[PDB]
Amino acid sequence: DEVLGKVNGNPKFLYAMMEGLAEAPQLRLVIDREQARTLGVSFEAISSAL
Amino acid sequence: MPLFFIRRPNFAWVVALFISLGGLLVIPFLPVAQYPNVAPPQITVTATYPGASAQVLTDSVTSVIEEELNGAKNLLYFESTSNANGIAEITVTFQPGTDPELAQVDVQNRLKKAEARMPQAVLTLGIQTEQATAGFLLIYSLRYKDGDKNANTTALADYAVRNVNNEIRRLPGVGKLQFFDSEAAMRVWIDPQKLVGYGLSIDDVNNAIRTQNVQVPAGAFGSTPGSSEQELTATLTVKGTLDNPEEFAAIVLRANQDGSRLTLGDVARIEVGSQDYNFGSRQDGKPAVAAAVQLSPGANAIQTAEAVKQRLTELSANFPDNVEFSVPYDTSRFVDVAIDKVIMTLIEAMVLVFLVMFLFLQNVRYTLIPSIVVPVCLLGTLTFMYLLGFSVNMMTMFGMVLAIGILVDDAIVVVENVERIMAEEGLAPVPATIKAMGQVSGAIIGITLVLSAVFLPLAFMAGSVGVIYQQFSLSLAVSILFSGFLALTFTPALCATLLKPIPVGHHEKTGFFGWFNRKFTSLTSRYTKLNDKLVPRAGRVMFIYLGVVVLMGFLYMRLPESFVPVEDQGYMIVDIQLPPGATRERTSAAGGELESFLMAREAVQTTFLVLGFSFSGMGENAAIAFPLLKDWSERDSSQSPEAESAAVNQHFANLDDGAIMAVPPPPVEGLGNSGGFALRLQDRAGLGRDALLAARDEVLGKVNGNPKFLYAMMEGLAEAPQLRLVIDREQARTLGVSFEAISSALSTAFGSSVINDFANAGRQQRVVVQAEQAERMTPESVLRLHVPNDSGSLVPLSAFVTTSWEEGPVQVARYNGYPSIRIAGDAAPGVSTGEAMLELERIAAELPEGIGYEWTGLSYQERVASGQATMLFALAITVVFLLLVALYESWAIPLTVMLIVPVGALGAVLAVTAIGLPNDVYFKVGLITVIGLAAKNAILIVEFAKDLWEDGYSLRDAAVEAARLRFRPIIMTSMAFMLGVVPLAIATGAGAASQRALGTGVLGGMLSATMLGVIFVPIFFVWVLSLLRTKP
Amino acid sequence: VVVLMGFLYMRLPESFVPVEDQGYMIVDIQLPPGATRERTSAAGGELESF
Amino acid sequence: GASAQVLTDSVTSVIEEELNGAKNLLYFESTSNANGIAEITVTFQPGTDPELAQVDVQNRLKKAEARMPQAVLTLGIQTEQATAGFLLIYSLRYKDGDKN
Amino acid sequence: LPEGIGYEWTGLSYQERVASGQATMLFALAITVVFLLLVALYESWAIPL
Ligand SMILES: c1ccc2c(CN3CCNCC3)cccc2c1
Repeated sequence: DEVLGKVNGNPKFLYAMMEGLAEAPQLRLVIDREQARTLGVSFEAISSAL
Repeated sequence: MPLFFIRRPNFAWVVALFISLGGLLVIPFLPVAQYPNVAPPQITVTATYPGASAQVLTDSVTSVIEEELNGAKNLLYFESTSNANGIAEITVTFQPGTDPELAQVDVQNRLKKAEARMPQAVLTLGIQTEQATAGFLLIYSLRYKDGDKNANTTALADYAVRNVNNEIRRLPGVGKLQFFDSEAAMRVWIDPQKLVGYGLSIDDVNNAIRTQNVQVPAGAFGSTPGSSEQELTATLTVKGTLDNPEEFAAIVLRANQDGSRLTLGDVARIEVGSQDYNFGSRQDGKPAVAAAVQLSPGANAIQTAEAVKQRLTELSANFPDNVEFSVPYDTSRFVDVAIDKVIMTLIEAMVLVFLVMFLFLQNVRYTLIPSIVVPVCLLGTLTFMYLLGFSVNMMTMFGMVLAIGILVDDAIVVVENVERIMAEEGLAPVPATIKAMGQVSGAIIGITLVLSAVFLPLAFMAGSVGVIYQQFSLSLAVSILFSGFLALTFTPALCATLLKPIPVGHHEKTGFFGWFNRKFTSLTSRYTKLNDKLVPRAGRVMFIYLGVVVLMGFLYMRLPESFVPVEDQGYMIVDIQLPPGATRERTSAAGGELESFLMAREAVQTTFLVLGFSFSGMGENAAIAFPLLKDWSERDSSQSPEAESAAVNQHFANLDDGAIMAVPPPPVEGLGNSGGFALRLQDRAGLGRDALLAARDEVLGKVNGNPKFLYAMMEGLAEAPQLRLVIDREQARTLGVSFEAISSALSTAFGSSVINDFANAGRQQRVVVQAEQAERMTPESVLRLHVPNDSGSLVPLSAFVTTSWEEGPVQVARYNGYPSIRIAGDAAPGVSTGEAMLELERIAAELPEGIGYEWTGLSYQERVASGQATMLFALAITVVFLLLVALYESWAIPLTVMLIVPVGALGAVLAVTAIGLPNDVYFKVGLITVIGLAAKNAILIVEFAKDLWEDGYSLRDAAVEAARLRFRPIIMTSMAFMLGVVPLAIATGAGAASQRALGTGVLGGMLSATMLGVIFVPIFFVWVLSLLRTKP
Repeated sequence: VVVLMGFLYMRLPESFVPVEDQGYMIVDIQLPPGATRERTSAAGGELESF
Repeated sequence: GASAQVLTDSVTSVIEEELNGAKNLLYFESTSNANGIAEITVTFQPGTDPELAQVDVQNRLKKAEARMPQAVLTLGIQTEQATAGFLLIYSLRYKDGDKN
Repeated sequence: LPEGIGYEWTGLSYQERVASGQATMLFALAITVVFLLLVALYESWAIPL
């Protein structure tokens, strides 16, 4: 963003833009490994199922 | 053709300036290196089988790859060695001059064909093929300033891999970075006693690690094919792998419904450490790391070395303050010193030829011409050398320094002949040039062709000698080709242009110059009378000449042969081998004492020590040291590497823990681990390991007792006691114990098992599981291990395994597919290597039938060289004869001139025998260029002799006059070449052995070819034209 | 004349290769982060209609 | 189904790091997308035969193969020539223009 | 930019860089070679100038 602000505000170029995908919201899955294990759930089962 | 240029000087000027401009525009792409790829192209296979014995790895992995790599195009041989550390080494060697890329890809193709058979452990660890020998530019090292012993080399190695190695491998010119150490890895040090307490087996901990430390490709909700309604796809990014030891210690081994859990840390100590602990490196008593940087093909060395050093110093700014970098070894410093000295010799030889040029002609303008025509030839030499893809290495710089002499003669004779005509007839410069060049041009073409074809054959031979002679001879030949072209076209124009008229009759002179003119006139007249005195007695001079050729033969056959003189490379080899079964700590103590003593030696600037590696073989008992010597300028002869090696061997002769041996490095890199002879004792019939070792002691008894050899030792690891585990399979099974459980438990507890991938902040390293240091130090610890039965209890190992000791191979060596012993050594001082090879063949003939013997590397190439030299000489002689009969329109005149070369050979042989140097390659090429000069001399006499004797002069009068008017340039060029190559023979420092072997041989041979040739050649002329009764 | 030549030679903007009319164009369809394929298909539908 | 960062540090990182030092490299670009496709482009100096480039890159992918996940391996890694004299593109489409 | 952030050119920019680098001494070598051929042909220097 530093370089893009310094560039797009500079009239020496038509444009500058990330030829690349912008950051996106993600959904982290907080797996209590201990809780899942105590219920008898292997991490292998969760990983395979997901 | 020269007259064309005499009438049009600008044409010749432009052609010469053209070739010069080409030369100048070709240097910026010059490849430089120590030596060319003289060593054969070697590919080396590295297969890792953690915790597998030498024999297991031998018959499980390396045997299969060896089977697959047979019949590959361009094989020369292949060596394999399987060490107890679990690393297999297979070195496939090809004929020199074969492109290493094609060798590499073919070896990879055959490795793939083999890949289906190696165990899962090797495959998951990966098989690596690379190029063990190449232009390894340098080695750069990192070490701790404080010299703390407790320094964690793994943190240093991780810093080097993350920050340093990538930058250097990114640099231009470097074709491969060889990091010579391990990589970080979460270590899982399990305690089998805790596993016993918790009713857990090692497979349980492995499977917990395997399923709980796995990345999770969860995906993203709202993914294609998506509903026409939903519009918010997003990633699921589950965390699956573990980053730090704390997370790994939280791997749940067994959790109850109540809430109680068993985490990995409760049974194992978790830390980040080396993936592999086979090898350790030390630099000057401090734990250090190092990497081998190798030069890409067809690239400058000095520029690449400077780029690496500048990059590394720039990185040293971001370095941790406790760590410091240094570059102990650099192969570009030798080349920088070499070219800077050779340039100095070139300038100082130009000044010498200028000085004697002006001493003879006593006028600067006459002297100028060669000083301009010579570097033009040198620039053309560079352009053509680059065009064929040769490299600017020491051997081409000797091509330079001993070309300068044979090149300078063209200009010397041309300008000196034009002066002789200018003085004796006094014409204007142009018509005098016409006359002299008309006399000399056919002879000059004969020269150019005959020396072209005298070093053409030296370019035909194969082997490492093949490469040396290739470069050195072809540099010489291109030099003489352009020198002849200039003498035909450009230099005559130079005479027609730059020369100034002299007054008629101005032979009276003021000062010591007039003394010189008078004294040389007296010498020329005296020599004229001398010829007039011997030419009647030609049959009698036959007896002296035959004595000369017989003496040449006598000391030539009395001259010990050699491949290449050993050069002071500034480093030594010291081998650290302890008794069989030695732990790394004993080796570290031995290395500590060795490195301390090397500190006490002032001849050593820095000592680099390797633990676990030695050219004999890799193992815990084995280690190697590479002391670095100070620069030659800061050292004297008393601190030469050989003297320092003797000092160390005498010092550590009474070492109480193992053996320390100091061996000077082999002369040619990549042709072996030490100089001398390399012999593989095969068993072409399968007599068995014990029988092969029996033959080994047989041959070593028969050899070490023979005074023909300095020493001979098994370049390999001695047999070590082994602990065979007698597992009652039936008993273990009845208790409910599967063999799978025992095998898995042993492999994981003692051999360490790589479970899965540790995602260490972007690097995929491998979590390793191994038993605790205290729980695997003794044989009883093997018994204390437990394995699970079918009923869920844990069965101690000692319930069904009894340990019985026996003896086995810690290293197995195979050659061309058969089991072999690698025996190596050096001959006694003052004894030829060929005689030692013959003695070894004789002794090996006494071996029991079925035991084969095979030479390898240096010995094999010495063999092919000695084979090829003879018909090389023969082809050279027959071709020079044929060209001579072509040019001279006769047969008698060709034999007349060919009578000259024994005198040059005699001079070279007597000089080298007086100084005692062997019959190395450098002396051989010095001899051939001396022969070339003598042939040039002989033509320079005899073409004018023939010209006179076709003009009506009497045979004796024609010969004597020809010698009289060719005497001056003869001694002229002789003295120029003298003082041009005198620095070569007196050379000291880097590469000095090669330069001295040149200088002494060339100086002696050319000394005889002048002092004896100038007298004998007219005698030969009159004899041959008399006895054969030749007619004009 | 030679000075004039130099003066507008150094005043001449450099270029690699002039852009040729290749008969095709590039149009990029990038939606906000986390966009399902269906939104992109609707955008492409409107683009292709135009 | 592997995220951008997972594919980044699990597959494309290993191949990327291992292909360094290859003969005639001019640079190499890598991009890892959430779709689960890793994209690595290795560019060589013009005038080098792309047959030798292709074979060397395949030989290096071979050294990399030992580390990729089982999913990628069973699905397979593919190396080709993204830029070449692509003569044309030919297409098949439905006349009726049915969306379904 | 803050120290540690490196910049690099790729593809078209890299080629434009090397082209702009080579143009000058290419022109120079062309001029010197034509001069040399011209002095060869004309048996003079003044005529080549
Ligand atoms: C100092 C340190 C290493 C040196 C090497 C490396 N060696 C080959 C590869 N295996 C390790 C040993 C060769 C030659 C001179 C050296 C000098």
